[PDB]
Amino acid sequence: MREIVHLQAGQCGNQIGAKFWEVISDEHGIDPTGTYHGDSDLQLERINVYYNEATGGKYVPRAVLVDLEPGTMDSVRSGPFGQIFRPDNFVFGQSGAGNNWAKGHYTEGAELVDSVLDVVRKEAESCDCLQGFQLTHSLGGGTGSGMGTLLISKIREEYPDRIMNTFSVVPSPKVSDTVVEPYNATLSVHQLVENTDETYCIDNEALYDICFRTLKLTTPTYGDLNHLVSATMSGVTTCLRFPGQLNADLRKLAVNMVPFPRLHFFMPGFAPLTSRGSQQYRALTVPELTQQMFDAKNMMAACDPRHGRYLTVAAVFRGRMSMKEVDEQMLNVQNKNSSYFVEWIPNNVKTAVCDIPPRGLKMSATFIGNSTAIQELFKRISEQFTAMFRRKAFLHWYTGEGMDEMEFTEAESNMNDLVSEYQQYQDATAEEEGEFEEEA
Amino acid sequence: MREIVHLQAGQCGNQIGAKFWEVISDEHGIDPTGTYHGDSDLQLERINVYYNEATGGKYVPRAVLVDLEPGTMDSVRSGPFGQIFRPDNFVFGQSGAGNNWAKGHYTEGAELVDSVLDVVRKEAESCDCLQGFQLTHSLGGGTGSGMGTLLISKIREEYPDRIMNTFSVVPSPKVSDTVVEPYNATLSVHQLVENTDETYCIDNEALYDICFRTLKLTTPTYGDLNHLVSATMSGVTTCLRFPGQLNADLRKLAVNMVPFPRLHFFMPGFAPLTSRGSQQYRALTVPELTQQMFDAKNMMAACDPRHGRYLTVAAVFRGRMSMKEVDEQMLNVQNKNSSYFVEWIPNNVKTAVCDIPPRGLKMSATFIGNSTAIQELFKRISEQFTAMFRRKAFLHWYTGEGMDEMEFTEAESNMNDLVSEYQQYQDATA
Amino acid sequence: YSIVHRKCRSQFTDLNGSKRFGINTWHDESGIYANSDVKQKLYPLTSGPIVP
Amino acid sequence: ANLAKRRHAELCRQKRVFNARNRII
Amino acid sequence: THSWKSELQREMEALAAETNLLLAQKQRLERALDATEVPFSITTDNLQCREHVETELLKEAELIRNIQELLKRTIMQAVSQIRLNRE
Amino acid sequence: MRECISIHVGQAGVQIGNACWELYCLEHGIQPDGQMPSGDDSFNTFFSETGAGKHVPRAVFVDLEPTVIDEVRTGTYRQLFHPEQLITGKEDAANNYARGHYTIGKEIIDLVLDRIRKLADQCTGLQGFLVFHSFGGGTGSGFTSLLMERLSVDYGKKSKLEFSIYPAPQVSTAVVEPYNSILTTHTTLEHSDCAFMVDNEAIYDICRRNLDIERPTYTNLNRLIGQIVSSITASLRFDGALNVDLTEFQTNLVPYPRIHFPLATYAPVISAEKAYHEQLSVAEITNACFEPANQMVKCDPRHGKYMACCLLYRGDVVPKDVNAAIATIKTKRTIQFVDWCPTGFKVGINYQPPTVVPGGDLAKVQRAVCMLSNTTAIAEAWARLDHKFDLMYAKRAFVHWYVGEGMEEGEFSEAREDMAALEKDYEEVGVDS
Amino acid sequence: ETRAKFTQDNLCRAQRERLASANLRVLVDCILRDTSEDLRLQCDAVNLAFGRQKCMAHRTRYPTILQLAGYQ
Ligand SMILES: Nc1nc2c(ncn2[C@@H]2O[C@H](COP(=O)(O)OP(=O)(O)OP(=O)(O)O)[C@@H](O)[C@H]2O)c(=O)[nH]1
Ligand SMILES: Nc1nc2c(ncn2[C@@H]2O[C@H](COP(=O)(O)OP(=O)(O)O)[C@@H](O)[C@H]2O)c(=O)[nH]1
Ligand SMILES: Nc1nc2c(ncn2[C@@H]2O[C@H](COP(=O)(O)OP(=O)(O)O)[C@@H](O)[C@H]2O)c(=O)[nH]1
Ligand SMILES: [Mg+2]
Repeated sequence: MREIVHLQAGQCGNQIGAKFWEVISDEHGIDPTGTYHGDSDLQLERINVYYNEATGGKYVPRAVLVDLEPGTMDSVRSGPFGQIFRPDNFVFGQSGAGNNWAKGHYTEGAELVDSVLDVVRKEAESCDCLQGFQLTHSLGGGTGSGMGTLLISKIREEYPDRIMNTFSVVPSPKVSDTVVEPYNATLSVHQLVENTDETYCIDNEALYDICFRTLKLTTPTYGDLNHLVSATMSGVTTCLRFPGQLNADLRKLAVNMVPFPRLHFFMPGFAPLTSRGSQQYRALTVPELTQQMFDAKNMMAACDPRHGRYLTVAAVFRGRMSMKEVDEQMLNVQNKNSSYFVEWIPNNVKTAVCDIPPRGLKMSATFIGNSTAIQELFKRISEQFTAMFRRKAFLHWYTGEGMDEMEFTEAESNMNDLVSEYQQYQDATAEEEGEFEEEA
Repeated sequence: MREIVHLQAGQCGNQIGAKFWEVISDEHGIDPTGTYHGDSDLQLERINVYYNEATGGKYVPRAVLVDLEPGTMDSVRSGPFGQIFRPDNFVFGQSGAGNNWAKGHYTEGAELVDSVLDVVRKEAESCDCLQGFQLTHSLGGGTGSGMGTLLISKIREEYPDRIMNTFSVVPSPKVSDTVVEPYNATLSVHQLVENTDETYCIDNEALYDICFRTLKLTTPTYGDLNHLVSATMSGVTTCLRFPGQLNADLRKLAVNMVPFPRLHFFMPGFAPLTSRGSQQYRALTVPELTQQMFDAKNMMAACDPRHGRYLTVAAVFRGRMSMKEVDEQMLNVQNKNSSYFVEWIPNNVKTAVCDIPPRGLKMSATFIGNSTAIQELFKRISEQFTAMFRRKAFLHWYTGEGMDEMEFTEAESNMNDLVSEYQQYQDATA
Repeated sequence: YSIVHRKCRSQFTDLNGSKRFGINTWHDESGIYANSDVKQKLYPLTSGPIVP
Repeated sequence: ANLAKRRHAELCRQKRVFNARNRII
Repeated sequence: THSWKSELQREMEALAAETNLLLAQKQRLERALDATEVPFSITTDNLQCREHVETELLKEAELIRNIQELLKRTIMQAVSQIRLNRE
Repeated sequence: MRECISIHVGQAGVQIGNACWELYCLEHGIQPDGQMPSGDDSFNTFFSETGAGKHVPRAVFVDLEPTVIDEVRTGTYRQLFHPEQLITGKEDAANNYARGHYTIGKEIIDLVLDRIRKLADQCTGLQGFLVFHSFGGGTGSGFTSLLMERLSVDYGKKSKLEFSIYPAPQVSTAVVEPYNSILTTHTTLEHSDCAFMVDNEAIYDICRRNLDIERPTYTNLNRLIGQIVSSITASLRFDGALNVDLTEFQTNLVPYPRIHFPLATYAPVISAEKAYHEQLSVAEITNACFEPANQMVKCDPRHGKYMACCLLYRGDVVPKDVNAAIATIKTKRTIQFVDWCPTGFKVGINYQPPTVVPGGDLAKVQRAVCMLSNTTAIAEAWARLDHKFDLMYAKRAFVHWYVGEGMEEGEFSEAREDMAALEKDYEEVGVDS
Repeated sequence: ETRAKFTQDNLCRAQRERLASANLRVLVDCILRDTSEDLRLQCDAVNLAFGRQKCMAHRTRYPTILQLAGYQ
């Protein structure tokens, strides 16, 4: 009745999507075959949000998997929960992108998108009242960014009055293993700033930092890395599927968190993360959840919010809890930190409460922060782009595929304008009519 | 309702604090696991003062352990009451200070302090109405002193209207094992002067003398010294957790013991200390407690109050006792010693009474003395600093990482001003 | 030969594998060491100078 | 049975990679 | 009287729901014990045809026997609980 | 033959209506099935008899999301409510006045008005519509803002009583809450008859320090709100020495066209441990209402002047004690009245004591009082909300989310100018002669 | 009082039997999961033992995890 159509782009998007579907299948009580075996009647009240009914009491996800190499599709299919996806929603090309944004955007990603958009349009038209589209991809590769941005642009052209959420795995400063990674990132942010409703920046260095210094795991594999992302994906849309005291859907979160259409880059975090040996020392109640959300270590991006100002903050709590404590902690943090919040928006913090907790817990919380300290990410990508671009390194791979050198210059200019507008919205006074209120 | 946050600096601070936590866990009836195994209902009325709640009725201490060497932290975790501490409250460096003040204050004591202050703010904001901080450290080392002073300074900058107590292990002449000890002591005393509300001086030779000629122990180990320290550490704050006829907390003692803001150095003593042979033959009452708290060998400082004048006295009694004896003995000692007390302050004695006796006893008392006779402790360190500084020995270890020579000169200038003020307030007429 | 005083594996210094045997998916952080039993047996901790 | 062979190879590599003593040393 | 009648009706419907759920789980156990018997015949045929392999086959046979006996005991316990709930 | 039609709009309206209708069913002795257990017609104000003996409420639940109405459709009272009186849209309002007024709210208003007409043609004598909503919400702001307009079009001058959840000065769950408050109370001024206000922060404080609840919830708030509305309607439903209709306190509390904003308080609000200790008489319960710490709106009446007051007593009360208590109230110098209102009170008396519900937090008492008072001291609340609106609007933040849904730019300016004039209206009323 | 005690005793016994049935169902679910896991791991061990025509062709009809658990 409010459906979210899932799109997974590239190898990173495919593995994150497989982990996310594994998470919410156990949330809704779905076996690897597809049928339902649960204990509550509230698990099938709102199940059409992500699932599609089949015969014999089976449910299949409303997801479209996209790749330019069939190996990751084979790996996803041969997984534990790989028999739930419909076989017609795997769209894989035969020749890879080869870590090239031009290959993903003009040469090899221009013929796969008709076949992708056929499935996307049939899944969008099958819904009752569509709520939005979701995308999971990474800006460091070829298939995820180079064809994912083109899919985003075509979807935004076809369905303008909808919601477009994206989960972007932005480049890492220290963990960077590919050389053309700043090229791909800089040529993707110009698309994401122009035709996207919400963007969540997720960073592998921050995921490794949380998996090492908080969870205290000896072996932080990509399964542990993707569980952290899947928890946030579940928590941001739990208010659609489960009842609560104060509901808030993605449209409401976007309205309250996005003050201007060019400012939609958010930072995520997940609240109850503890270790097996150190969970006996901690009672995880609402002050602990708020404390661990607002702790600057817990961000999933490689940006420290102490350097900037929190433009807007939203948080979705899960479980049975009293609303007095929920309102009290979020008033107290704003009263304590007076210089970390912008002063031309009063009550920067939005609260939502859902009733049913996630698997294995009794209470939980999720934090999404629109901060101005995201501009240092774009500044770092720009300073690593210019260093290669002045010497014209790795430029023939891009310019032999129908590209021009003017597109790189315009990408630089729009990234500079983005960081300039973030800086001007940071260093802005609230007690002034500047120049447009000359009507008096 | 009033929470005191514990701070443990260096190896000496870690050992003293571990014994302190063992002692008050035995006081409040907490097993090594963490749960409560007790008999009285007066032990859970005020337990949020030092303990913080967890799930399943567990209590974890409100302590912060800081060290520049992880081996001592491993030993403290491996100790008997080491499984009760939260794992996040241990802060460890990689390379120690190596008995150097400059390493502890500028070089290695600068990258650890953000990590320390994150934990300190984490425990400080969680208290409903925080009362203050207490810190245990030694001035002879490079970690407890050089970094402890900097934490003291930043804590004073951030939380202005609060209380801090310090238990400082001031070094001693005949027990001095470290050659470079007076440099650290000299560079630490001035920082303790400006930014500390109470300082309690603890001397290892005083503890050794008490454990030798009074308790009569063959092997007076550091554990038996730390038990003596922790008895005073508990008896100072007993009235804030247990009810009584006349109550007095840390702030109330600091109001009366401190007549001027440059005068906050005190000497402590504990009353009922007796040996195994002399235990059955001696009946503990208020006269014995009052005579043994004021006997000059009972001090925990390398000092003698006969040379100086008792500026102010604080006595905290524990146990079910009558108030007339408590008033009468402390009036009689004032009457008898009319030359050991100053004349410009009448009624030099503060008294507090707590109803609950300590574990295994029926009556006890703790004495805190503000005297001018503590000035010889500063003068000895000043002369041993000048003796080294006139030959410039061991100076490259301090000046090779950012410290100039004028910091030393202002250090003896500050000590000289302090001891001149103490002499002025000794030789002053009414 | 005595293992009462020899230092054992650290719980705070090197939070990494290849130090403890078997398959463990979380760090130790439990506070129980290898020589704790023999150390407790040889060196008992019973009260202090005060109290009977 | 090829799929089950892939599953058991996944389990075996899981055991080898999660034996942290043998993986690093 | 009406209040007592309402309370008794609520307790009856709770008991009936629990009994139906236990009957469904007993049917699940019955089909599990039904299906756990094919590997026994497979192992018997394998040993008869053959006469690091023999130890695994013997372990399989012992595991099958233990599982079948324990499933029979659990089915009996489920039937007893059903009877008590009905009474 | 007297009836009031309840219109609960928004999630706040639905969650207040659940507690209110549970209270009404338990007062009138009607089961969740909708049938009385075996010639009384006192229920006929709120319920309508069917030939089989069933009783159906005179309520309309309106919402734009299904996740809150489906709990009512599934839960314990799934048989009491009519299946067609629970109206549910889709794709909610997303905290947007423009969405709830011009695009989404315009669709279902025909169905809502059809249901209102069907429920109002059954009433042999109709008193008014009671509208339960919240300013800060998208549905409860935007859809209400044209529900009152179409109600004024369809029905000429029938009574419109309003139960508003005001935004608290400190705690609030939204960001565009000042925009919604401005654009609601700009267009409801000439189209609303009376508006009793309660906010969540004051009820949080009351539940914290009176009912001895350290962690209250929305259920504990809705129970008190239901007690207030039941104390309002008890004079209509039961006996009394002085009985009060709805037109009575729409007339006696609104002295000027732009000021129709009372404040509602209730007393005594005590727990079952303190009810054993404290003696509860008429003077004590009527001084508890005038005490500023028991206000259910976070504003201090000591800053302003009382414009009119309405006291409604329930239970074992006598006019001697009511008169002596009011005379004692009038003489104190702390309590201040405007000089052009020498007669400042209305008094209503009802015979039935308040009813206690299972799971409630109050106690079983013999007498109670509900106060509706109009005070000049809400000018500071309007000034604070003007501060928030102007501070947010000086840079034109969050304005595209309203402009792109069908709202022109000048309506923000005209609404802020209207309330800027309303502040001077309050000042000119408050200035003495 | 005897009638009140009679009804309350009936309610208490009904509640006790309800909790007993719930505990039995949870135990049944745990046992079924454990036996299915053990049987599948044993079958995979036997298959790897053969890996490192008379019997390998016959062992291809091993029931799936769904049949081991009890869903058909
Ligand atoms: N007193 C009280 N206030 C409530 C309750 N539920 C919600 N609110 C208030 O309502 C405001 C938000 O509006 P909601 O009622 O939640 O939702 P809505 O009015 O339908 O608006 P939309 O969500 O956009 O559809 C919050 O600021 C709450 O203060 C309640 O049960 N009691
Ligand atoms: N967070 C996360 N990152 C991943 C995952 N898999 C791969 N990556 C990162 O993605 C980068 C490569 O992206 P790539 O697979 O080439 O994207 P593609 O070109 O669209 O297929 C590598 O640097 C990885 O660190 C995953 O499961 N989770
Ligand atoms: N009273 C007491 N003194 C101690 C203890 N441990 C060490 N000391 C004294 O402290 C001095 C060494 O201090 P050190 O550990 O180097 O300080 P750190 O560098 O800050 O850790 C020695 O001379 C000892 O006399 C103890 O447990 N109790
Ligand atoms: Mg809502």
